[PDB]
Amino acid sequence: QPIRDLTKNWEDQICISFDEGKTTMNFIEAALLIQGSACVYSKKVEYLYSLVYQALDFISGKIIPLLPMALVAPDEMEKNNNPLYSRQGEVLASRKDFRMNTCVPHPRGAFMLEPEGMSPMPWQSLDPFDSLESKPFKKGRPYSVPPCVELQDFHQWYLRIRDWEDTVQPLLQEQEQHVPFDIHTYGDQLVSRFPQLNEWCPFAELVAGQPAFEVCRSMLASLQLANDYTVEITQQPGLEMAVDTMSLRLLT
Amino acid sequence: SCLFNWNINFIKMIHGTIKNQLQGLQKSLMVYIAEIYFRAWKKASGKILEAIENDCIQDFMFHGIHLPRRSPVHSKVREVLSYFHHQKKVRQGVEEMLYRLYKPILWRGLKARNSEVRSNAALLFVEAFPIRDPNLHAIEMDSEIQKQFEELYSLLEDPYPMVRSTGILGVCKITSKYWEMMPPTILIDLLKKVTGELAFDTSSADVRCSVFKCLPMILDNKLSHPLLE
Amino acid sequence: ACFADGILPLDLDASELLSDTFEVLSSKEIKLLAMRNVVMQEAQKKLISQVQKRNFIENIIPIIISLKTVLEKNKIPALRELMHYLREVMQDYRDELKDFFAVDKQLASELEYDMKKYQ
Repeated sequence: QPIRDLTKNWEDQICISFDEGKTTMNFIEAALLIQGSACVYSKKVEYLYSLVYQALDFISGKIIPLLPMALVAPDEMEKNNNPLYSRQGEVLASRKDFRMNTCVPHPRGAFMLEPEGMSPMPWQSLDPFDSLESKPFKKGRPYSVPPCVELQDFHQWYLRIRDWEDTVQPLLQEQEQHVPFDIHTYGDQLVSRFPQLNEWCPFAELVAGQPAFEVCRSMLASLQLANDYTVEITQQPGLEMAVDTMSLRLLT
Repeated sequence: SCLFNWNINFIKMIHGTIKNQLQGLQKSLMVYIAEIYFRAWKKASGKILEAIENDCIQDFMFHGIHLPRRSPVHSKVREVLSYFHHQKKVRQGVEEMLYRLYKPILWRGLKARNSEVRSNAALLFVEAFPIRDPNLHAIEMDSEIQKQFEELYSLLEDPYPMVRSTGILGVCKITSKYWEMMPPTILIDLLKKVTGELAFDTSSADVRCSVFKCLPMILDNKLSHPLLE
Repeated sequence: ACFADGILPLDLDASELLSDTFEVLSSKEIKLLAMRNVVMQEAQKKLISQVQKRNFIENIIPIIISLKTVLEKNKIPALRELMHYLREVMQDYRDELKDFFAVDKQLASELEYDMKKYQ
């Protein structure tokens, strides 16, 4: 609670109600649910000061000029005393409802509401940001080429990264012309390399004459066929003499 | 230099004294004073040097931006500033302190509406290029060079002819100095912009003569001879 | 917001609109007299003042950046009124506004430099 210090850098038994009075909360509960409220941190700290101030208040609790006379409406009984009627004779208004009754004459013949008042009769620097004439770019020819042909006068004149690329990149092309290997077609090809189905024959003989990557793809196909429980690999018993002596026997 | 190092407070009266006495001395004396202040920066260190950085040079260049060209002292100010721009290559780290000096004051000088103060800003800018910040990463390197690219693009797209001419001579110096550094797409775009349009500017003849003042010192570029041809 | 939209035609007329609205905004009387039980009321008044002025700053700064960008693009002469008003915004707060203007970019350095010029 850094704000608790920051309240103390200036200088529990209470119920605080959030929102509009719907919720009821105790101070230790209220201050700590608001410390994780749905606002930006600047807005959250703002709400937190407003809580501290509202709680602290409850703890502490326990020239004119003269007025123009025409701005005043006249008395009602006076307006009853002088009513104005119509051509039909019905009373339409009062005489005090209109201001020419309150007009005051002048010796010139003028009329005013208020007779009280005035009666009519070398190291200085350039100022920045001054736009001047900017002549814009215009495109055209200032030039003339006359082909007059296809006349002179005398008197007028008289007066190992590279090694790494070289070693590895041909192997990359060699992988690009590797034979395309599909597991089912290679498995059928290795089965067809045998004289007959479920016949023992040396698999090293069947891959003899193939290149090294094709031999490795063939043994990978043999390993896949063995691991799928379909084809049985028959090797010599032991560790090191089992090499190149496997044989595929297509059971299922 | 050690009188400058002796008292930090006396430096402002020194600044007033050299403000009072720029008019008397000659051009060689101005570049001599510029050598004095270069070595004065070099010997200085610490908070006195920081106060000198916040005191002397920025006020001189602020004046040289804002002094009229009618004043003969204005010539002295930008010639000693050009000496400083020449000496920034000699010592490493000078580019960074002038970058941190010119981070406030170069940028609004670029968009100075007054043609004369923007012309002085372009005059300092074209020798200011390239500007380097050591700690920044490669993203920020590419961003700041592209910022300088669009800045020189806008400065060559100026409506005033003399600001255009100064920009032409500046990018001629840029393409002479470090054509190997810029990407070729940017180089081809800028050369096509300054050749297809700029040669036929009928508003002013001497801007085309400024292009002519530019053309011998680009011809040292050996690789771009078919491209210019 | 209507200014920073750019849908308005920005011209010398709009230069006068922007500029005299800047000295509307830079008026002394636009701030409350409260910051210019009763001591507690003064305390909560100035805490309300900090939170409203920081809300005002976080609202204004994006649209200020947009309007100043299009304003310097048009070379509108109200930019001196821009750097007038924004610096009294800067003498509101000295260091935390430098942090919020370090969140913002390419405006603060010229502001400390003019503030140093004002001292």
